[PDB]
Amino acid sequence: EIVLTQSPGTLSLSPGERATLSCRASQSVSSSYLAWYQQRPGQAPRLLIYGASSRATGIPDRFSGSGSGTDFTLTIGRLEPEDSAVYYCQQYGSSPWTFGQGTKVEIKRTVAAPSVFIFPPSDEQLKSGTASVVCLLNNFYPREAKVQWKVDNALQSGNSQESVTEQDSKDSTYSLSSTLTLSKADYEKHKVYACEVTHQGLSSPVTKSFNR
Amino acid sequence: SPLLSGTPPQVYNFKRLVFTNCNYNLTKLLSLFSVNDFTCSQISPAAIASNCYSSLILDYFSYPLSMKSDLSVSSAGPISQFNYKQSFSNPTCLILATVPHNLTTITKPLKYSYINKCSRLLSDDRTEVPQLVNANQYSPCVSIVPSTVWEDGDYYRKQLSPLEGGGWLVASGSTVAMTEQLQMGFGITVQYGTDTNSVCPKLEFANDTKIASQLGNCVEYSLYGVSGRGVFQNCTAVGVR
Amino acid sequence: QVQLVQSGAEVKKPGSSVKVSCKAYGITWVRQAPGQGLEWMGRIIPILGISRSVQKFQGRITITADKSTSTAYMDLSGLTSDDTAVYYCAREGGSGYDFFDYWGQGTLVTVSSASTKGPSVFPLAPSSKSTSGGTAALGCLVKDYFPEPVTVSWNSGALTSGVHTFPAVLQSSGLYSLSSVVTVPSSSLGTQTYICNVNHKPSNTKVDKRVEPK
Amino acid sequence: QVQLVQSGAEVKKPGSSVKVSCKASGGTFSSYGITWVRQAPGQGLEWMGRIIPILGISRSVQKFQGRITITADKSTSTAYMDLSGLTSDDTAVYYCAREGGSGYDFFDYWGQGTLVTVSSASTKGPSVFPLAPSSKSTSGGTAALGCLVKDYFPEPVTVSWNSGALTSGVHTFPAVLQSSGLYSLSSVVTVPSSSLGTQTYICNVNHKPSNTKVDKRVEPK
Repeated sequence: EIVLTQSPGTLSLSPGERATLSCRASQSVSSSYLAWYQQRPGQAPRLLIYGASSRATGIPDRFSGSGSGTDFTLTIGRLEPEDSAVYYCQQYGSSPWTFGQGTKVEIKRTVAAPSVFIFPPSDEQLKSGTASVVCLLNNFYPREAKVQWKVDNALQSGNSQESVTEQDSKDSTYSLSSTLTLSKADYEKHKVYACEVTHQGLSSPVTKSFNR
Repeated sequence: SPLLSGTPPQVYNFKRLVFTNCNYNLTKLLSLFSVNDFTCSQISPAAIASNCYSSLILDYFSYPLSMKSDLSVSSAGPISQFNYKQSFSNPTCLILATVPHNLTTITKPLKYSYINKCSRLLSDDRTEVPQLVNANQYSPCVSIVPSTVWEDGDYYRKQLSPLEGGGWLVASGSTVAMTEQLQMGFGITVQYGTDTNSVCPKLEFANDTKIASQLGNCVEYSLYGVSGRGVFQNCTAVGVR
Repeated sequence: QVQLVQSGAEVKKPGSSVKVSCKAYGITWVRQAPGQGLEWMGRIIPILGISRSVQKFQGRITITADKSTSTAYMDLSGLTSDDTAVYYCAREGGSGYDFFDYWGQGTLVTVSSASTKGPSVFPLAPSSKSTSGGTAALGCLVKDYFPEPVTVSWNSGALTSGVHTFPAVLQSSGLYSLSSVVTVPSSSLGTQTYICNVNHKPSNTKVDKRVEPK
Repeated sequence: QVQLVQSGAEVKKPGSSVKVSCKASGGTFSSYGITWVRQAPGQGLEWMGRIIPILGISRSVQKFQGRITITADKSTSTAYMDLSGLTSDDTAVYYCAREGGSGYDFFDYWGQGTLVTVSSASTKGPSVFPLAPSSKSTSGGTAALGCLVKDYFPEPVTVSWNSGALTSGVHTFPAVLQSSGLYSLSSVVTVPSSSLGTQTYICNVNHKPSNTKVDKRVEPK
């Protein structure tokens, strides 16, 4: 069992910039016995380099295996939006074989202004289940997008739950889906539901409107 | 001396030493290594100590005492089937010995290892045929296996050239914990010539049966192929030496 | 090239015996904890019949690979609740070359002694205000489903593009929900609006609904 | 236990000299006689001749006398039967079996067999026909795709599924004579995988007269 150090992880790398990944080994390992695996978000890992010397068949040669004995470096000659993935270095020199801590790779091409859509709940959920309130923030890239719910044009406590999808392989953009849970019975005085987004994209907090 | 030099190999990688025309002493081999277990097939162990044969074959490897039962021609154990086989037709004596602490210059392998299974796929997609080692032959599957198996569980695969047979050859490696004192297994496969026995027990002529101290006594003499009955007297050298 | 596929994700009580089946060299099993590095569990070769296990998972996992069956089966017995993880089966080159070229889709095993809830599809509620003609924003929401993962696809999975899927986020309640939204070129209904097929592997409940511009 | 192997099936003209070779693997011949048995297609077995390699003694059936010469070479450990001026009706599969003794004339082991054909016609190389896999089939329960061997004059072409003979789900249909002299037989396999399969290219075919091996990819149409 060899414990292995890894690069810090999330990094912002522009396209066309070389990316270097470090895989130091605490315990001595074979000079050419390391495997690099790249997994796309929600996708199984695929081997890139075997033995840290030659690329696997069907794998782009932009990723290069370098370094020996203790530190193994993976260098990518060109970066594309489809290069954004988690990379793990696995040492099979010592059994049990130990996978790397992994490093997330983020590719930023340009800042994208967010598009905000407000979804007003249908009467069908009033009959069964909780109608709730939902706010969509499509193309809000980068990941740092903040939405706060507004109820009846009055300040609302931040009890809302927000989920942000990982960047698309080609789009390289992040979309957010904030949701507010409110009691089905408690829908009387409140008339307007809105989500206010603060982001680098857009001139100012883009608030919204329900009425209906 | 060649058996003593170096480190003894694994049972599959056993080295072979063959003696055709020399006097042999079993006791000298027994003195070097204490014999934990002695067994022989087709001849008595006492008989093997002092009899002439056309040729003597000795196979030397490091084999632990615990798995001795597995390494038998009668046994169906995998170690006999995929590692070392001794020919049944010629009488075979099998000896398991443990190195003495006093003995020196015997290097010890990291751990004893054996080929768990040896097989060739007749058809790559769904057909596997087990291959049993032929008598001796230094193991056909040995080429994929390293001299000492790296792990208790190991997978080895290689592909034969097509035409022929273009079929994948696969081997497995298993290891056992090294004993504090090295244990070595020796296989002897003597064969007898119909009219000629080149190798004989030491020594062909006894030290007691010598001309010296028999002077003044009528004695039968067999010197260098000259046989006669005569009396020997010491005297000054005469004729060409 | 051999394609590698795995059994549907199964929710099991702790102390159960999950048999994850990797359908059709050697088969290696890797356990990845969520948001954690992958851990190798075992190396079983069907042709050899040999079995290898990691020291941590020893005597609790029985791994059987048969060449005649052509299917690799891993059985985990008395697994702890913390053991819940996504399990992947990876092809093994050999002891000389321990690298996995092909990986299975993966099976998520959950080990909580609670309750399993069938997926509930909340109203699409398409936005009254969206792009007038360029795009119309409509999404069917799946909520109140206890066990991951429910898979929701527009056009019965025909539409693999233009669909945004959001990972389930834990709320105060134990049950968690995820969101699926799609963009349609025709803002007013469009040629076909009957979509939103949903598949829940543990529940085995499939719900299909039609979107209406309100 | 000695495994018995025989020469590949040979097509001969009538009145030719045909030698069928029976061999023991490992080049080992014990004190066991070698005997020859003739089976006509859809007919009972017959005894043709007995040869012992150790003594060189040869005996033949009354019907086949002066036309059959049986020779067994002890050093070669191979037994050969020679038929001279054989009639067209003589065509049959020939089997070599092991004798036990004068009071033990029972055949413990039998050779794979050699088919001898005696027609003055023509020999045609096997023509593979489209697999034509059915468009409609069970959804993963089974898929039916079969490469067809057609227009081959001399038996027997051996067609093996998967290029290594797959025991599971293999169906072979006996050749039936066509109106033309050449005859055709059918090979089909069932695969659980809906598409591609373990191997894209399979269907090895071997014909003893042609000496040609053909492998074709299977495509789901």
